[PDB]
Amino acid sequence: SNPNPFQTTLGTDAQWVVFAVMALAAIVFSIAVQFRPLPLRLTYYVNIAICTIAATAYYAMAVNGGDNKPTAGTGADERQVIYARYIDWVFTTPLLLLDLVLLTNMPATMIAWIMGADIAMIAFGIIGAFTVGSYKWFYFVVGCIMLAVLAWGMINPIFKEELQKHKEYTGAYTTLLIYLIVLWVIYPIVWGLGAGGHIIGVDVEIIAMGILDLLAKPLYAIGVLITVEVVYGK
Ligand SMILES: CCCCCCCC/C=C\CCCCCCCC(=O)OC[C@@H](O)CO
Ligand SMILES: CCCCCCCC/C=C\CCCCCCCC(=O)OC[C@@H](O)CO
Ligand SMILES: CCCCCCCC/C=C\CCCCCCCC(=O)OC[C@@H](O)CO
Ligand SMILES: *C/C=C(C)/C=C/C=C(C)/C=C/C1=C(C)CCCC1(C)C
Ligand SMILES: CCCCCCCCCCCCCCCC
Ligand SMILES: CCCCCCCCCCCCCC
Ligand SMILES: CCCCCCCCCCCC
Ligand SMILES: CCCCCCCCCCCC
Ligand SMILES: CCCCCCCCCC
Ligand SMILES: CCCCCCCCCC
Repeated sequence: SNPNPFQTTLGTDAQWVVFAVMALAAIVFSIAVQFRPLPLRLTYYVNIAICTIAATAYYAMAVNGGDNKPTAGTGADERQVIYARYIDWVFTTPLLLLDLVLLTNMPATMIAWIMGADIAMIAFGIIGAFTVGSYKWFYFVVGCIMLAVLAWGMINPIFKEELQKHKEYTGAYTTLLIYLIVLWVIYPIVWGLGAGGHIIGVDVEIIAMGILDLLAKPLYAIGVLITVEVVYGK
């Protein structure tokens, strides 16, 4: 019955921890890229941007979440809406896809609709998060279809040779992309259980997405960075 529907100190403490890790990753990548040859630096900068944006969003959430506003719903169904995460995601999820797109020869037209589907997905999530009642699930389902669309586009360079830079990169591209898709599918499950269904509380959703964000941003970035270094060195 809409358990624990407001952020408490548990969720705030989790956000400060993720803030610290995101900030540290951004700093470490920023020092590291100074030592690396010019062809690799764009990939470092993309990941510095990702972790910096995420750190800023988690700073905002940790400073403000205890205000227990805004909310959606009334009476016993009222639940806090944490929306800073969506502002993070509309900038970082295109950059996370760009990490892999840079390993391919995708044409601009294809990059355009993959990135468009990604941005639409986030837009549907935040609209749904503020929607009271059953229409929230229309936004949710269309956002899920957008995830399927962007995933299909990202999968195509695996088996379309004309979309590949080198057959060499296919193993790492495939493995990194499967890791990404696995993690990204968990986000709508958390949303459906929390923001949508009010089945899990706000601190639980914060912790779940804090774990996902650490896996999907700095740990993923280390995998991408290792990949481009190994490929360039051979
Ligand atoms: C050009 C660089 C990329 C674009 C600029 C940075 C992108 C976004 C960065 C961080 C995420 C946005 C931070 C979110 C800022 C909103 C503050 C908030 O969450 O309010 C809490 C409530 O209590 C108030 O209603
Ligand atoms: C509502 C605000 C939305 C803000 C979205 C910000 C996203 C910006 C980041 C990325 C956008 C996509 C830019 C894509 C840049 C071109 C990709 C590229 O260079 O790869 C081409 C390959 O075929 C060869 O390597
Ligand atoms: C490819 C690897 C995939 C990794 C999957 C990562 C899964 C992360 C998502 C969920 C993990 C569960 C952790 C979330 C555990 C929440 C429990 C909690 O914080 O209790 C606080 C009280 O409010 C409870 O009432
Ligand atoms: C660093 C942050 C990441 C990788 C966040 C990824 C978020 C998603 C894949 C969100 C997906 C959603 C849907 C598929 C449907 C609508 C609700 C969302 C926004 C949670
Ligand atoms: C190929 C894209 C697949 C799209 C799958 C969408 C699944 C969404 C789950 C539906 C959850 C709605 C629950 C409604 C609660 C009343
Ligand atoms: C409450 C404890 C939650 C722990 C969840 C941690 C998930 C770890 C998944 C790691 C898989 C990715 C390889 C590093
Ligand atoms: C205040 C910063 C001191 C320098 C830390 C980064 C070192 C960059 C040197 C790389 C040149 C090859
Ligand atoms: C392709 C993405 C599928 C996401 C499905 C999530 C369904 C779990 C939500 C639970 C709502 C009660
Ligand atoms: C090249 C690294 C860019 C890092 C900054 C990205 C934007 C930060 C927004 C707070
Ligand atoms: C780069 C740091 C990656 C951290 C992964 C954390 C997994 C969740 C542990 C609670």
